[PDB]
Amino acid sequence: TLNLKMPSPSFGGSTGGWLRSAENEEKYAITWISKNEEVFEMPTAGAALMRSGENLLYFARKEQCLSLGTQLKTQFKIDNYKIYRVFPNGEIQYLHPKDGVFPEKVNEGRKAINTLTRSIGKNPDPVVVKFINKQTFE
Amino acid sequence: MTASYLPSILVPIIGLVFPFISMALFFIYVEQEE
Amino acid sequence: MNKDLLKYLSTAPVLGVIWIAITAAIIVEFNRLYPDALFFPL
Amino acid sequence: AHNVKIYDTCIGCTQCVRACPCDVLEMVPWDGCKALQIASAPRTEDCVGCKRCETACPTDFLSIRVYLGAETSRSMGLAY
Amino acid sequence: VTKFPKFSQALAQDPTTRRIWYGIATAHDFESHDNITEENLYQRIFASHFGHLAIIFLWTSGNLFHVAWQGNFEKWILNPTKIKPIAHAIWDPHFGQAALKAFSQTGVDYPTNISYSGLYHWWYTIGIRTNNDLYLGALFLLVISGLFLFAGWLHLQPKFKPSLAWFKNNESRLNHHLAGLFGVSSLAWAGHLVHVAIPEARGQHVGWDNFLSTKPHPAGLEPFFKGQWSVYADGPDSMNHVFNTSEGAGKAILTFLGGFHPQTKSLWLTDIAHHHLAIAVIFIIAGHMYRTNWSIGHSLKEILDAHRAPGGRLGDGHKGLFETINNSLHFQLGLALASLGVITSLVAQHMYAMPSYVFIANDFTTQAALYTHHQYIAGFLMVGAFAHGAIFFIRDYNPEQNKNNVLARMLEHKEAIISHLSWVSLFLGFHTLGIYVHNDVVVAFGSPEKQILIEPVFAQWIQAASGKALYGFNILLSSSDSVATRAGESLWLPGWLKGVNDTNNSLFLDIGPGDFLVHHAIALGLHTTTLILVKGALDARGSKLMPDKKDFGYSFPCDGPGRGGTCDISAWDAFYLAMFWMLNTLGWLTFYWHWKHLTLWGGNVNQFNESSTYLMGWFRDYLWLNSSPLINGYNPYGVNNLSVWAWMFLFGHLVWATGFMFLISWRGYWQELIETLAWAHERTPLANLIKWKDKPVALSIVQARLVGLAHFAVGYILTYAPFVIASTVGKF
Amino acid sequence: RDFLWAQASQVIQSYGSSSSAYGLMFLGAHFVWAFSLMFLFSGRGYWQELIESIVWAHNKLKVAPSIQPRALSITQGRAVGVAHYLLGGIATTWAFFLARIIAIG
Amino acid sequence: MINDSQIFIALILSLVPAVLALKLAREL
Amino acid sequence: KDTFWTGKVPPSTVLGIGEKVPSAAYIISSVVCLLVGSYCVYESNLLSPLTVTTINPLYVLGSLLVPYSWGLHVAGWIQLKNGK
Amino acid sequence: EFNNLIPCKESKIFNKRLESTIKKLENKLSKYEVGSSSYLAIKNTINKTNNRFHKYMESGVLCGKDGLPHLIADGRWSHAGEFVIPSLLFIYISGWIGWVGRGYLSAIKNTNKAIENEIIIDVPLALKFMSSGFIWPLSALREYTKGDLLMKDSEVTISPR
Ligand code: CLA
Ligand code: CLA
Ligand code: CLA
Ligand code: CLA
Ligand code: CLA
Ligand SMILES: CC1=C(/C=C/C(C)=C/C=C/C(C)=C/C=C/C=C(C)/C=C/C=C(C)/C=C/C2=C(C)CCCC2(C)C)C(C)(C)CCC1
Ligand SMILES: CC1=C(/C=C/C(C)=C/C=C/C(C)=C/C=C/C=C(C)/C=C/C=C(C)/C=C/C2=C(C)CCCC2(C)C)C(C)(C)CCC1
Ligand SMILES: COC1=C(OC)C(=O)C(C/C=C(\C)CC/C=C(\C)CC/C=C(\C)CCC=C(C)C)=C(C)C1=O
Repeated sequence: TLNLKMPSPSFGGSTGGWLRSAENEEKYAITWISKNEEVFEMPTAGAALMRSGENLLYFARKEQCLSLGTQLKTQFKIDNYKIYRVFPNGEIQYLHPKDGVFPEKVNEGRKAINTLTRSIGKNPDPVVVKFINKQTFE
Repeated sequence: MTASYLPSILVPIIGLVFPFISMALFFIYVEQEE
Repeated sequence: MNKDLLKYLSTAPVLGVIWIAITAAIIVEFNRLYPDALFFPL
Repeated sequence: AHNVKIYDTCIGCTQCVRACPCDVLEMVPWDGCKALQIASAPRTEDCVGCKRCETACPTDFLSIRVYLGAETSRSMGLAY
Repeated sequence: VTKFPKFSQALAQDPTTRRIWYGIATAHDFESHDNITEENLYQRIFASHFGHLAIIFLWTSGNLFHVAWQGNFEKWILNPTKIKPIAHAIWDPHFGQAALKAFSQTGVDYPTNISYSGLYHWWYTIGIRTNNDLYLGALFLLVISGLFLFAGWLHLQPKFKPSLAWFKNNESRLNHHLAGLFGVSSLAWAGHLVHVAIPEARGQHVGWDNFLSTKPHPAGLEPFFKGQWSVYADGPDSMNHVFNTSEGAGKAILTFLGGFHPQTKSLWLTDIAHHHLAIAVIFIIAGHMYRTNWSIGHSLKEILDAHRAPGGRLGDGHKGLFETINNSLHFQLGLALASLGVITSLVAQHMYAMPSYVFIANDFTTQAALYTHHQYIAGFLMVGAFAHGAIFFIRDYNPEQNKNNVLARMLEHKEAIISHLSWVSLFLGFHTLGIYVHNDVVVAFGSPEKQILIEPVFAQWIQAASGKALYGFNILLSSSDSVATRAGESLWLPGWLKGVNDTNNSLFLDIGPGDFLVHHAIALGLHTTTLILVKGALDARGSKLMPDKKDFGYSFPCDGPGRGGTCDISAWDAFYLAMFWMLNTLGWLTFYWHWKHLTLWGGNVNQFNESSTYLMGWFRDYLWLNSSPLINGYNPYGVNNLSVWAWMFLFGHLVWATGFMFLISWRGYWQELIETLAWAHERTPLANLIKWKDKPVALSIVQARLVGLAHFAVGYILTYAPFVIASTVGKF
Repeated sequence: RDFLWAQASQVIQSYGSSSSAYGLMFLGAHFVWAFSLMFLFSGRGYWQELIESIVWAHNKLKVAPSIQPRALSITQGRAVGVAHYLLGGIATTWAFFLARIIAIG
Repeated sequence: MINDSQIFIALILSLVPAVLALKLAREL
Repeated sequence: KDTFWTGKVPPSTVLGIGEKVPSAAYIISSVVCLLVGSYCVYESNLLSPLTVTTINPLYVLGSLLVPYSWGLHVAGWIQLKNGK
Repeated sequence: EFNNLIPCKESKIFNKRLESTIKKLENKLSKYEVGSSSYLAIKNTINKTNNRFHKYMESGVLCGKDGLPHLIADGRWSHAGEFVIPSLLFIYISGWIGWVGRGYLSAIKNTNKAIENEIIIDVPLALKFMSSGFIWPLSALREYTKGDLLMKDSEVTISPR
């Protein structure tokens, strides 16, 4: 579960943050644990102060969360971050890391989606799928 | 009524009425959710 | 003559410029001494 | 959504997964290559179509391919 | 989901403004629509064709109606070389009194536009004499429009939708189009000329009222059925015939005089009638070639399969092509566009040299307008032909079913083709630009005698072969003793040779070194435009940089910045680049045509002959010199009738330059800017009451290229059209 | 009309005089400007493909370089474009201005 | 030359393609 | 009928209605058609110029034997090499 | 033939061009003092101009009605100097440049410095090839018949079709 009452980094605010679409379509949350108070760069621009302990931020896009995640990992060696999608109705999907392990590391249990049992040069010609719903890359 | 009146009647309609009705109809069409 | 200097004089732009300058000079000098050759005289 | 496909010339290097800024891709077990893993695209609803994955892929021709398709708010990268 | 466009769910679900744009832009690409079948496709195309024909007939109706109602046709025919023909009336409440006066100088008491379309000249030639003639014409074409419209509707009704088999009956369609659409139409036109145009030219009224009782020739059809056809040639119009009068008039209805009527400076009407009768026979015979319902005739498939050179240099020859072509509307459309593109150019070339319409050779502005119009249309058609050729290769080409035929072997040596086109373009470019620059430098430093001036002797020799005496080549028709000269001496040669050797017409203009250089410029343009389009088509399916390109379709932005970067890699992008070259080439050739004529008409051919061999001559003596009347259409001292052209000229420059914004600045810059505007709208009080339904986004990568090209092309035409018109009106 | 067309009379009538260099530079600068548009309006995907066919002909005749030909980078295309646009544009005005002011001033 | 009567006949007749265009447009 | 063929000689069926006609018939008729056709062209156009009052329909018809003779000699060769 | 042209020595327009050109130069000459550097410069231009016009007059080059030399490039030998002979000269030189350049490229490919020797020329090696260009036509012809000029189509890379 997320925990909506988790505290946030210290930040004076900006105009780069989320707009109406975050309220009535979807927004994203990233949480992490830091050992110490530390300044980091907001993906919406500006310096913010990481609390020691738990940290919660909301963003409009998944890419903003992951961008921050990459910064946490690279600059601060924090790899305990979690990303969630938050709907207006209150529902919460956990997104990343999906199964506990980062996607770049092989993990048993995962199943191949969107793989093909051929090389790219063995796709059929467009004319063959003319007047049917198939694609050449299906 | 004579024919020399026709430009003064028609040009305002083809230029200031027909287009704006067409624009309005197209606008309603493209925003319909159905 | 110093081998490193000679290697530098062998680089594409240096040889490029020298060779084009000599070629250009030859054409200039032909036209300075035999001007206005619209055709081969025969 | 954009279509992302992984072809069987994959050598399981992981570079596409590392390149992806939207977490569309992941490595799954496989027998087909020495690395014993293949790239997978389980979350293409989050794919923005940036093609950083293809830039990262070392094989010739590519083993990952992005076919740009039906646009959504997600795919267009809108924060409004 | 927002319903529009109903033909594409992918677009309909897009939450941004892109949905609307792409909806509009893909509405006519029927093959791409959701759940299209091959049969529905052909049916929808057929109905769309009826709609298009109706539009053509309504347009013609409108031209007739406006001239009948607001024109001066009846006054114009009394003095065609002096009076200006009226296109239509102006009603514009933005006009001030000074502009009303400036546009009211054409005899009549109301502001008008002058016509440069040549309609008056055409209509007068073909026998029209009154506004009632024009009006009934307009009424007739209204009815024909409605008929086609109805046929469009009818052929979408369940029990009248034609089958796919009907649409692929090639042999029947060819028989009917050759014999009927071409042949009989040509025969009927010869009928019009004999019964109406030719009598009216000799001062005799023939109309619907009296045509059943009025014989085209006193002898009637007696000589026709007795095979005494030479009777119809006896007694041509004399050289002193005054058009639209009996003075000097003949009785002949069919002739082979050659050359021009001295008064009207146009082809003899009796020659034109005979032309149409002769080709009608050939077309009707040609349309009995193909097998329909009676076993005689040829199968197109059988002809194609058999045409393989036995020495094997063409591989399997034309095997498989029948199916390839029969299953591809893009192949067919490409053939149609290419063929029509060639023919439209031929019309432009032949109508300036051999005019058919009375007094049109005197109407300089019309002549210039008509040449430029048709060459630009031809340019567009040629680019479209190649665009559809590329689309064919992606969508319809099946390698398996074309193995080792002439089409497959084009792809097999595509690098040879492309690399040779590259060579010939570079070769022409380096040397043509080089000679022009040699000439500019040497003239600039005060030595025009140092110029490289090549006589176009091959073209002069071809002129001499058709009987131009000027050069003294003494070849074929320019030699008295030739078998060629002897053979035609009792038929068309007297009339033809007179026209050729007359210096006061456009039939084989004198040509010199100036004409040499600009022809090589034109050749550069044809080769380079072709390079871009051919590279487009032959690489449409794939390249080393993108081996699987056919999987992405005709048009797509790029394949991203990897592998070095792939901007403009699609076959659509080749079309886009070729358009710039097509416009350039058309610029060069129309500049050429116009300057050559300005100096001919002005009686200073020497100006062209001396100035045209260096580029400052074009810049100074053509562009700068002839701009003066145009740019003074309005000024601080007042307005004249060129005011509208002056304004349009600037409009063209503005539209062209706006195009550069879309072509130079690319999408990402704009998307970031629009984000800040979305931010401001939502945070502004009062304003933020109002909410968009479609999320605003910057135009797509391909959309920007298209919008940029559209502005560039529209601006190109709207700049040149006023110049070409006002330049000529201003001078003469 | 009263600025560009009227004041260009000096530069445009300079051939055969001591101001002829400005006439030449004026045309030359128009050329460089127009040439810039080839770079600004196109993209390297087209050019890299064209180079592939040309490379084929060199390989056929055993005269292909070991330093493999590439189209300019996307960024270089832009840099070349703006540099020719500015040079052409500015040198046009230079020639226009000097020819005019030296004649009348 | 051309009367008011002739211009009105044209306008009335132009309703035929107008109506038919509407029908074709809808059917497409 | 599939009219595709390989090698150096087409297979007689390309001649349509004339597929059973012997080689000699084609070969002799081709010479006759060429000579008569050439004569018609000569008489019409070359022996004195053509005039409006000296157009013989037979010579016009006869001139079509020149292109016809071409076809006849191709058919003749096809039959010759097929054995017919 | 070429009835629209005339020899430049018979041309009145061509002669008037000389007169008018000189007349302009002599007006320019009158603005300077005899013996001054400016004066001598203008005199040199006058002499050079006279030499040019007289050279063309004595050549038998044809003149148009503009009174300017027009060149004939159809192949006839009476105008060989106008295009054919320049053409042979160009082909001989350009073929040399191409042939020696092709020879150098191939030589360095058979070394470890195949790339280095493209940006830093092996000048001795280059001069050896450049010195050998004078019989490039025969070299090229023999190389062609030996089957050493061209690669086979199957040995050169191509894209999908
Ligand atoms: C008989 C002629 C003909 C026919 C039937 C077709 C049919 C087709 N073309 Mg082809 N084409 C043609 C000629 C033709 N074309 C010509 C002459 C060219 C060269 C220009 C092309 C170049 C071409 C390209 C490059 C492409 C097509 C495509 C298509 C397909 C539909 C695209 C569409 O939805 O259009 C909708 C078009 C628009 C919305 C554009 C609007 C009109 C333009 C921009 C002009 C704007 C003028 C402006 C309003 C005037 C300003 C006035 C000023 C005073 C203010 C359709 C199969 C496309 C396709 O999808 O195939 C796969 C495609 O990509 N065509
Ligand atoms: C004036 C504008 C201009 C010029 C000169 C060019 C020139 C060229 N185009 Mg480009 N093009 C243009 C505008 C222009 N284009 C525009 C607006 C577009 C739309 C984007 C294109 C799109 C385009 C495409 C898609 C293609 C071309 C191709 C070509 C080449 C055609 C063949 C040729 O003429 O070779 C002769 C070469 C020239 C005339 C170039 C200039 C040579 C100069 C003057 C030599 C100077 C040397 C001298 C010593 C000075 C050195 C300077 C110093 C600083 C070092 C040629 C290089 C085609 C090609 O590459 O074919 C092989 C090709 O496929 N063009
Ligand atoms: C003539 C060429 C042309 C024109 C008209 C434009 C216009 C514009 N550019 Mg663009 N630009 C151009 C060339 C051009 N550019 C080129 C070649 C490049 C490549 C370097 C760019 C690159 C570029 C960038 C990077 C930017 C601009 C921006 C702008 C906008 C500036 C703000 C503004 O003036 O709004 C007012 C609009 C005008 C003055 C345009 C004309 C207005 C007319 C005369 C009045 C309205 C007429 C009337 C309502 C018409 C109704 C008719 C209709 C009902 C039928 C403006 C829309 C900037 C921007 O967006 O600013 C916010 C911006 O950042 N341009
Ligand atoms: C080197 C050139 C060449 C060669 C070697 C061939 C060889 C062949 N052609 Mg091809 N052909 C060619 C060029 C060539 N063709 C060209 C340029 C065209 C026009 C585009 C054709 C059109 C063509 C057609 C339509 C057919 C062939 C066929 C053939 C094959 C049988 C020939 C035959 O039956 O003769 C015997 C032919 C005759 C005895 C007839 C004489 C020729 C005509 C009729 C003369 C024209 C007269 C006039 C205009 C029409 C009558 C008017 C009036 C009296 C009504 C043979 C393999 C046939 C085939 O492929 O079978 C499946 C076939 O049906 N050819
Ligand atoms: C030895 C060098 C060499 C040779 C033998 C060739 C030969 C050829 N080139 Mg290539 N080319 C070269 C260098 C060379 N090229 C270079 C450096 C470039 C980059 C500018 C090109 C760019 C190029 C293009 C774009 C095209 C060709 C084409 C061709 C073919 C037709 C002729 C032509 O169009 O040339 C035109 C080439 C130029 C104008 C470029 C200038 C050539 C320079 C001056 C030669 C450099 C010599 C080198 C520095 C000498 C060093 C030797 C020394 C160390 C011993 C022909 C196979 C064409 C083709 O494919 O036809 C089928 C074609 O479209 N070439
Ligand atoms: C009743 C009456 C009247 C009235 C009148 C009026 C009012 C008129 C009007 C008129 C009008 C108002 C007209 C109009 C017209 C129009 C038209 C004729 C149009 C057409 C169109 C088209 C042709 C189109 C087509 C299309 C398109 C473009 C798109 C889609 C597709 C299609 C193809 C469908 C009066 C009083 C006289 C009296 C008597 C009676
Ligand atoms: C890519 C492609 C395409 C397209 C293409 C195109 C676009 C093309 C074009 C083309 C063209 C555009 C061509 C043209 C041509 C022409 C010609 C071939 C001509 C000829 C001529 C002649 C033969 C002549 C003769 C004569 C006479 C008759 C008389 C006088 C003298 C003379 C000699 C002139 C298609 C669709 C197929 C599909 C596939 C792919
Ligand atoms: C999107 O815009 C474009 C590209 O991609 C971004 C391009 O790539 C090109 C093509 C231009 C290229 C590849 C650069 C041309 C460079 C030259 C002339 C080659 C340099 C060669 C030498 C130094 C050797 C010659 C030797 C001597 C003369 C001594 C163009 C036109 C373009 O519009």
